[PDB]
Amino acid sequence: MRLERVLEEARAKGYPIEDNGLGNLWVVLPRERFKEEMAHYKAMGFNFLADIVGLDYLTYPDPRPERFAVVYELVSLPGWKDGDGSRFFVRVYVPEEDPRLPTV
Amino acid sequence: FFDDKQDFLEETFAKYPPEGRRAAIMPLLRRVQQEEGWIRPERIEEIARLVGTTPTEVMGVASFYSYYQFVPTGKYHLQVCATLSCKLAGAEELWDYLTETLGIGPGEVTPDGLFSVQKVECLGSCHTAPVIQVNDEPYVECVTRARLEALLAGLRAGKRLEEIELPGKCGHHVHEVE
Amino acid sequence: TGPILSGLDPRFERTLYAHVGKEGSWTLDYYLRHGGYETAKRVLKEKTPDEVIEEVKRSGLRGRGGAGFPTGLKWSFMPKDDGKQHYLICNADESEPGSFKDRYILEDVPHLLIEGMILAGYAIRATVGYIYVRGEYRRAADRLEQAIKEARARGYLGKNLFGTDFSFDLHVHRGAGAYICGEETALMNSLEGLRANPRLKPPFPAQSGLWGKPTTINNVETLASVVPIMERGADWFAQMGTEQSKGMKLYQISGPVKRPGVYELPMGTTFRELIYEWAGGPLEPIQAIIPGGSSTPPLPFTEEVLDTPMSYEHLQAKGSMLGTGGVILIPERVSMVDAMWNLTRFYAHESCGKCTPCREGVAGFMVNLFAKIGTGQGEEKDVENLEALLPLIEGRSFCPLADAAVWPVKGSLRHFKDQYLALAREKRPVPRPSLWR
Amino acid sequence: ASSERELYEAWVELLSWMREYAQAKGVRFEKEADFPDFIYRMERPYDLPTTIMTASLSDGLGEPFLLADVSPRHAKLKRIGLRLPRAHIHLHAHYEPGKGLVTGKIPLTKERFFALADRAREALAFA
Amino acid sequence: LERLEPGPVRDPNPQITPPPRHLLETSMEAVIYHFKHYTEGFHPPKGEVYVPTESARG
Amino acid sequence: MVRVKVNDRIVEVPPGTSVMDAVFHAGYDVPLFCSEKHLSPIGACRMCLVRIGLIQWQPKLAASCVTAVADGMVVDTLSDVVREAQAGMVEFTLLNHPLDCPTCDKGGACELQDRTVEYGLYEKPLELPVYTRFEFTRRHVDKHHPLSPFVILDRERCIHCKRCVRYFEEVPGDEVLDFIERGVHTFIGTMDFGLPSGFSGNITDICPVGALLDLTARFRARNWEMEETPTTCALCPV
Ligand code: SF4
Ligand code: SF4
Ligand code: FES
Ligand code: FES
Repeated sequence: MRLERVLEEARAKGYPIEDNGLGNLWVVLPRERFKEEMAHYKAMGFNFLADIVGLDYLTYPDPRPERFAVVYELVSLPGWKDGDGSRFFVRVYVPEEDPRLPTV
Repeated sequence: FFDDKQDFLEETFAKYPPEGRRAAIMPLLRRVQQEEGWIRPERIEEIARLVGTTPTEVMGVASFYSYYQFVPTGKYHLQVCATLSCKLAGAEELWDYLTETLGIGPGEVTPDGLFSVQKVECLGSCHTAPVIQVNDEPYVECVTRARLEALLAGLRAGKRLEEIELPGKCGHHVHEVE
Repeated sequence: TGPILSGLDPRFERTLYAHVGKEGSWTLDYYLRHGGYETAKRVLKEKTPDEVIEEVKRSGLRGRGGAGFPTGLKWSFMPKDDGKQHYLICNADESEPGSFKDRYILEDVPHLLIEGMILAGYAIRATVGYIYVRGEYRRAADRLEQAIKEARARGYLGKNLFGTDFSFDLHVHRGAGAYICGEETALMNSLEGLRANPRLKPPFPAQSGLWGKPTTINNVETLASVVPIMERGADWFAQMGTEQSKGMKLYQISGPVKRPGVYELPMGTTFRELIYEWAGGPLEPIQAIIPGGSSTPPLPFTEEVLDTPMSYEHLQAKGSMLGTGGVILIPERVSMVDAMWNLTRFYAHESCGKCTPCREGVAGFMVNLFAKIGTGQGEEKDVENLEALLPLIEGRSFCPLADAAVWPVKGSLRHFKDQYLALAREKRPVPRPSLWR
Repeated sequence: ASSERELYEAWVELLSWMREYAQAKGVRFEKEADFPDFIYRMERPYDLPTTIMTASLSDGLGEPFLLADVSPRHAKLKRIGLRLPRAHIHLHAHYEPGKGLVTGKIPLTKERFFALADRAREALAFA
Repeated sequence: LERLEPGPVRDPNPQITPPPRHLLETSMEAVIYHFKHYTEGFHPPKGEVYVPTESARG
Repeated sequence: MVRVKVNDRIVEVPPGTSVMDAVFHAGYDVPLFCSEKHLSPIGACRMCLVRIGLIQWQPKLAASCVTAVADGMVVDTLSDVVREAQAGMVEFTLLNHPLDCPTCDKGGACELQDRTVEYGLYEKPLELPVYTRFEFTRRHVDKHHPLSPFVILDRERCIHCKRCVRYFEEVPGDEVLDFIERGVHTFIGTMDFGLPSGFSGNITDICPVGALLDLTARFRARNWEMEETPTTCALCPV
């Protein structure tokens, strides 16, 4: 729900929105715009950055935009005085050539 | 074998294209069938050689048909119609009776060796049921235990089928049962 | 009375029983003394093959041997003019209970057929014809062989036939039995010398047959019907039988009826008429009658059913189809089950196997179901099973026999189901009446 | 039901004969199969009087002229079958209570079986 | 303990579950699936998945 | 080229071609047993039966593989009815297929096996499984018959792979085998008794069951365990 004001935004910014029928969601971003976007989220009341899973798609039986892909899991702890349980992933495909990305 | 009766081949080969040869196999078999009452391996191999084909081929082909044979089969091959119409006409009971009469089971030949048995599929003589044929020599129509045994006893006495004749009668092309 | 009628007609006349059962009709000259050859002589000299096609094409002549594909159209699949001769193959094997119609024709009036086949031959531009007779009818093969020597003697065969360089020649070919030897592609193996395996069918024998050369195969009845056609005209043909099913047909009957056999009747006569009036009525309580062939759906003994015309197109309207005209009358003295049991014990023997689904499926499974049930070891479950097995077979086969083999049992489970459910659930052996008639 | 038992006992019997003939003529025997239900039996009750599901007599070429198979324990339609290669001869032994073991309906005896065998052996004589 | 009573202990879809071993004795299809399961092991479909849970350790 | 749509994807693929191949090009699939690479099909397996729209739907499921292609054609493969049927045919196939898996050395290469598990499964979410409707005793026939100094034959393996018999015709054009008895009584054999053809052994590979195996490595290893080392022959100048 905290999520939703992110979602309309994401849609507005045209970011592709992955969804598994298991109700897991990724948001496909470029590298550049990430940091700030993600800044805005914490501000928007995102409690808890749970994960960073680095992905190697060296060999995959389908095409992907990039070989290296990061994925953040952000969460809103509802058991905290703020939060809604709003948990979602952000995926960001990553050039192999530059293994860079601004921290969080 | 028919290297004495090659004429029969010439007769049959004329019926076929030069390369249409395999057809003849069927006549050759049936010829052997008549004369020896079944088919010894060597014959089939021989036919094979004649037609130049592989034995194996010919074997399968042979094995594709009720008619052909490969064992000592008693002299009067009683080919009992067992199918539906006839079954309804008590070919069932007939087949019971026969088998118990000779005693010997199916696939057996009487120790005398005058009687081979086989149930068989429709003889398309349903109207004149229950019918049996002894070899391919005309149909033994609407037999009853009497008609049957009269025939049997005649055969049993070393006669031929057109020497012992059946009590009762049957209709012609249209049959009548009573 | 009026035209395009069937039933009882003063103006109906048998022709294929006008001289069957009358002896010496294996004398060519006897045959001559009741027409023929004249009619060929004319035809060759009168009309093109195409034209006599058109004649039959108006006759509406349908297939036979359980077929009903208009033979006109069947010629429409022919090429004509391709530098390759063609072949006329007589499907002179039939074998299946209740089925036996062609038999006496072969036995008693060879020279007829041969004329029809000369006619037909010319029509499909085939200079040689094979008659493929089941090798179980011996008389017929004798009588035919004799006839071809006869015709050949008088120069009705050879390469000139009337000085006409239509060259026409025959051979007889004695079988070794099995239904499947009839199958149009299978036969081609059999004859060409190779065990049956039905071949590819988007190639039709029609468009390319035996060693590439396109053949036409016809049933004896069909072939015989050419002579009446050429003799007496298509209008005259249409004058007999229904619009739907034109001409007469060699209807047959079997089962407990006073006179069973072949009754050459116009087409559209009802069952009632045939069964009572002609065949001589029943003798015994009938459960059902299996109308035509035997592959046809059996339909219970019912008045409204009997009053249906025996035809291609109204048994159609009773959801069935017409077989070879080989009715079987089935008493309830025996159990219907036992009929279908026996039936599938026939089919299972005679499996092509090429229909794989039906090799393992029917000839392995289906049969065994019956056996278990009617010993009195059945359960409802099994029948349900059995029922459910059927569509899995039904659609699809490499020869349409399986699908035909379900149809009787299919029908019997549509109607008489109850009987099965009874005997099975109660683990009860089938009754056995003494079948000594 | 318990038909089963006498059948099994008969199956052994028949088998015994098959061996006897085998030794008698010196003709080749080979056991073909054993029960599935022996393999995958693994603590569940086994009590079959032999272990042998299928066995055959061969010409001496590894080609049988006679095959002989029993039905498995819980495999319905319990019968014993024979079949002669290249003969299309398929024999269905039933058991009939109050009689014994019957060939169609005719009781089997050893001699019957021998006769079948000799005609097989000698006729088909593939080697 | 209150909520405890008899029941099957795993999913009875034998496609996805290895079958009971008291049935190898019986059907071929069993045998096939059994064999297969313990050799190759199934193919789940393509996907990523995550479930959050509370362990003892967090 | 011919305009095909298999279900959700379209392909060009020139004419005279089999539906089947376009199916596999399209990334759609079917069980397959009779026809094979480098060999003229037959209809026999009947596994390639689909339904097709062109837009109606056939009343009888044609073996797609056998049929040619058509422009504007629709091919339906994800059909519920297909899947059911597949299972069906599978079951039918399995009816006499003798239980021998552990000692089956077709094994990992029992493609048949793999199709079974792929396409099979009873029609019923289940709360209780089914396995069969069959329960009668199986056929028992021929086994342990050495067919050759290199090749052991245990007959009841064969599914009526007609492949080898076919091979002999197609490939060498030298024949040595044949089906024997008819219907269910049938079975393939030789009457050469040891096949003097110079090409023979390929049939081992072709055998889509384990009927024809290399005796020399019978009971010596298991299919999966082997390292299958692609490499080059030199034993003939080919
Ligand atoms: S052929 Fe295949 S399914 Fe059969 S036992 Fe061998 S590996 Fe198993
Ligand atoms: S031995 Fe194998 S390849 Fe040959 S027909 Fe049988 S299953 Fe097919
Ligand atoms: S059912 Fe016996 S001759 Fe037809
Ligand atoms: S691949 Fe078998 S029917 Fe086509």
